[PDB]
Amino acid sequence: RKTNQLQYMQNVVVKTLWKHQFAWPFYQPVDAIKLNLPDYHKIIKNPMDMGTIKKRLENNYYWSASECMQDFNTMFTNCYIYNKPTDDIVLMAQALEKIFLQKVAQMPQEE
Ligand code: NA
Repeated sequence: RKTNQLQYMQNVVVKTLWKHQFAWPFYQPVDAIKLNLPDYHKIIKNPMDMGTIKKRLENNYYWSASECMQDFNTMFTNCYIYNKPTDDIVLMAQALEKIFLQKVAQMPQEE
């Protein structure tokens, strides 16, 4: 069984964010080819997405919740690194990130 905090990341944080109307671009790794970057992987050194995070939770990958939180931070920050302030995807990420912060502020204690 995962830590209680990792269960929270799965059953509250991911579950809530996944259902948000703006979450879908984050469901899978950014495919530079389907969208030839051609430069994406030249700037984005550590790609991350919520599909990967969800799989890691399901597959028991994380040792502690901090690692999962870091993956979310990487996902959001990467979006901002690559995109302009006025881009639709940035507004989408911002909405999701505000929810992420509100939910991780309520993360439970391990007992
Ligand atoms: Na934990």
